[PDB]
Amino acid sequence: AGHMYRTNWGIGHSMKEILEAHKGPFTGEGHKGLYEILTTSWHAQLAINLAMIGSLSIIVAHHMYAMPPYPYIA
Amino acid sequence: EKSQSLPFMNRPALLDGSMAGDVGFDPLGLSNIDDVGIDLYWLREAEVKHCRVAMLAVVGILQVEIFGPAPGCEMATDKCQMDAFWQLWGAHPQYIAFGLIMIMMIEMISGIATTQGRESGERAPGDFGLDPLGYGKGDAAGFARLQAQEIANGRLAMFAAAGEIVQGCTTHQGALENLMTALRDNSF
Amino acid sequence: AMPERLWDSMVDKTQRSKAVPFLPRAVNLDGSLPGDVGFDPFYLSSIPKDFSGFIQPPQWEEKGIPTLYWMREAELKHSRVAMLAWFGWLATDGAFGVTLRFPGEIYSVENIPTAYEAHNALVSQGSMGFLLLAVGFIEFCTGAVLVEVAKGDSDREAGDFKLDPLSFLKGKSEEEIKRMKTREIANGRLAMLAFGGVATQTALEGGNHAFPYF
Amino acid sequence: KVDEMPGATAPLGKFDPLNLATLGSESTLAWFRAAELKHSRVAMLATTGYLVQAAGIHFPGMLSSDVSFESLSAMKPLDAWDAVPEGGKNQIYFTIFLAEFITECKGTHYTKGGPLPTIVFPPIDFSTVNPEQLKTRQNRELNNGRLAMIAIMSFVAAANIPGSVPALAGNPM
Ligand code: CLA
Ligand code: CLA
Ligand SMILES: CC(=O)O[C@H]1CC(C)(C)C(=C=C/C(C)=C/C=C/C(C)=C/C=C/C=C(C)/C=C/C=C(\C)C(=O)C[C@@]23O[C@]2(C)C[C@@H](O)CC3(C)C)[C@](C)(O)C1
Ligand code: KC1
Ligand SMILES: CC1=C(C#C/C(C)=C/C=C/C(C)=C/C=C/C=C(C)/C=C/C=C(C)/C=C/[C@@]23O[C@]2(C)C[C@@H](O)CC3(C)C)C(C)(C)C[C@H](O)C1
Ligand SMILES: CCCCCCCCCCCCO[C@@H]1O[C@H](CO)[C@@H](O[C@H]2O[C@H](CO)[C@@H](O)[C@H](O)[C@H]2O)[C@H](O)[C@H]1O
Repeated sequence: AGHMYRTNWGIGHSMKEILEAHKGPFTGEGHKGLYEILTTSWHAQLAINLAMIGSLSIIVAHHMYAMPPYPYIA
Repeated sequence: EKSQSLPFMNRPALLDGSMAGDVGFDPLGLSNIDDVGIDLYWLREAEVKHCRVAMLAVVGILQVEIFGPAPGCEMATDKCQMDAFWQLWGAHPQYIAFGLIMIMMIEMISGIATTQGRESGERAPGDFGLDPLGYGKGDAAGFARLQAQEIANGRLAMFAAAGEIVQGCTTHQGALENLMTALRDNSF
Repeated sequence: AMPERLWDSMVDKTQRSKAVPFLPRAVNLDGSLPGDVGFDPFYLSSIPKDFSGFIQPPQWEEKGIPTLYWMREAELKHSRVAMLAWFGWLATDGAFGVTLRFPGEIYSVENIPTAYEAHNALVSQGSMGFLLLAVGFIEFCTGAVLVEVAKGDSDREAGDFKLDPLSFLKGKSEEEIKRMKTREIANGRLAMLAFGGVATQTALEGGNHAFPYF
Repeated sequence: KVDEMPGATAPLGKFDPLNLATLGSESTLAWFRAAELKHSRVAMLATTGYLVQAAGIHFPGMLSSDVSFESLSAMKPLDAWDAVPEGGKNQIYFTIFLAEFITECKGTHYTKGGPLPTIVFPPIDFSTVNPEQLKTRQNRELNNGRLAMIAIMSFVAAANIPGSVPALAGNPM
């Protein structure tokens, strides 16, 4: 999965051409502009990140009581 | 215009003809890379080091097989490449990790010199300035031959060193043992 | 259906192919290459894709090989391998009088009775695995040229390597070179089908493994 | 010119019915030239090296440590090849392997117009002799090899297929 993006060698995806291709006839322009947003503002980043990490910690707590991974912990 | 060694294709652009052993053999364009902290200067510093280690490793295998170990070592065995290495480590591992720390001090400093030697172009690739004998205060045409003989023997030693390691771990016999075995089977 | 069809940019509706006179000639075929009778009933030469993409991907840089050029380069390599493989398959079987085998017990008749079981027998031993690495080195050192010609930086003909150690063709008229080249192709074509014959029969339910395989 | 050269003698002259000297370039003909020169010298030594010892010439002493020259009392001369030990059969090839180098590493190769394979170990200078008399000798050298290339093939075919050669099948070999 760490080969899906383009850096210095031609091969790979640019994040900008991905998002800008996604536009339906209900969404209008779709995802245009979300790059400038997510590469010029630290607040927009935390808003995703904290929502994800917080959801992850909830997900983590549900999986450790049902499938206990350590020995003698259950 | 055309590679001397691959005469059907163009000679790579940075292979000037100045380094010893340059016959224009680089079909994949590896001399062209200038990213991730490596290039033709780093690749040549790599190659000369691979040369040197492999030239010492071939003689080091042939020494303790033809004549046995140094005085102070015992319990000699079948192959001298692996079988003696784990054996000595178990016997007295002090001299072997003395060297691993001494190599580690030399390598950390030679790695700084390679990065400092490319920023300011005044360190020749491979050159540590080790010439105590003075071969190099002589003829420039005679010293250019010594540069090419180091590369030519070092390239051949890389196949021989990687040879003797792998067929040592495969047949579990000595390197001269493997040569006489192959002589017997293809007796022809 | 209302765009301009793709049948027109690759079919040339003016002339007809020498082989199969009822089909029109493919656009990239000429009389230029050796061994050419205009034979392409499936219009493969006409596919507008860059087949150098398999070696190097198209996203590396601007670049394009002609489709016809990559085909000729394939067909020569398919010819060369099959001329040696058919010849080498029979020679180790004793089809030319002498059962030609490498010195040593491992490649003798008692361990391998005929060539049909030489691939599976040598694969386990390792001699097969060694030849895979030895070809691998050559292929890598010879397939980078396809890239150069695709960047327009080379004027080398397909399948052309300066391999003429006995100097067959130094100073030969283009008529002499073209005729010789046609021999590489015509004998190569017959040997591609010869090896496909021998490998097929020798693997059905009957069929022997003698010099004649019927 | 194929007729004016060492190897074109009286009873045939230029012998090339299928036109093989024209088949390549001048560098091609020089390769075939010193091939036949080398094919001759191997076959002259093998034809002669066969007659002798088929008659029991028998080096005195031991060939190697236990495989001494009993190889002539019984086995045919086509045999006594595997009877020679491996270290004995090895030196032979490597003296040859070394002799094939000076042959190739001359100042001018032979297909570029250089000299043909000269004597590797004792290099007596051979430059001086009358080149009229030199041309007669290179006809003698090749014709004896032409006859020996046929003769060593006769000696193999007699050892494989009995009765394949009439006035030669009644010979113990
Ligand atoms: C397509 C060609 C081809 C292939 C793939 C094989 C494959 C095989 N042969 Mg075979 N053979 C061939 C042609 C071929 N043969 C021809 C043309 C001859 C007659 C001249 C023979 C004569 C022959 C004998 C006598 C024997 C085999 C045997 C074998 C088997 C083991 C050999 C091995 O492991 O490699 C070991 C050999 C090598 C590693 C040699 C080096 C090969 C190099 C690296 C190939 C690259 C050079 C190539 C010519 C191309 C040049 C470059 C190109 C750009 C022009 C294997 C099944 C043996 C066997 O099992 O018999 C049943 C055996 O005894 N072969
Ligand atoms: C194709 C070449 C050839 C090969 C493969 C062999 C191989 C062999 N010979 Mg043989 N031989 C040859 C040529 C050859 N010979 C010739 C040309 C002669 C002289 C006429 C002899 C005379 C000879 C004798 C007398 C005996 C053998 C024996 C043997 C066997 C043991 C190895 C040995 O001592 O060889 C030694 C080979 C040589 C000394 C000849 C090669 C020397 C090189 C080519 C330099 C040429 C020397 C000289 C300038 C030319 C003289 C030839 C002519 C003018 C008389 C071995 C199988 C012995 C054996 O085991 O018997 C079965 C044995 O008794 N050979
Ligand atoms: C047991 C062991 O250890 O080893 C094993 C290893 C392994 C790998 C498993 C084995 C295998 C697999 C092998 C060897 C597979 C090989 C397969 C191969 C080589 C298959 C060629 C097909 C060629 C065709 C179909 C040509 C058709 C030709 C056609 C359809 C035409 O129309 C020709 C023609 O139209 C032209 C073009 C125009 C005219 O001028 C002439 C006509 C009109 C007639 C073996 C063999 O089992 C041995
Ligand atoms: C049996 C093999 C056969 C294949 C394999 C094949 C394939 C394609 N045909 Mg085709 N074909 C026939 C045979 C075959 N066609 C026959 C008998 C008819 C008459 C009934 C026929 C009719 C049309 C029309 C009217 C169009 C057309 C096209 C393409 C197109 C490219 C698509 C693209 O990549 O955009 C592809 C891949 C279109 C074109 O050129 O433009 C869009 C177009 O309008 N075809
Ligand atoms: C910080 C710094 C730098 C740096 C750096 C870095 C990252 C330096 C790190 C260097 C590093 C990490 C060097 C490893 C060597 C490993 C070796 C030699 C292993 C040999 C192993 C051998 C020969 C064989 C091993 C065996 O396992 C085998 C094969 C079989 C097994 O049965 C057992 C044995 C033991 C027999 C730069 C780059 C210079 C830039 C800057 O300037 C300064
Ligand atoms: C064992 C299998 C049985 C099959 C036997 C088949 C016989 C082989 C055919 C013999 C032809 C070979 O003979 C060779 O022919 C080629 C091409 O025609 C000629 O080719 C050469 O001369 C011809 C003139 O004819 C020139 O046009 C050409 O430029 C030149 O390369 C050679 O001068 C000749 O030496």
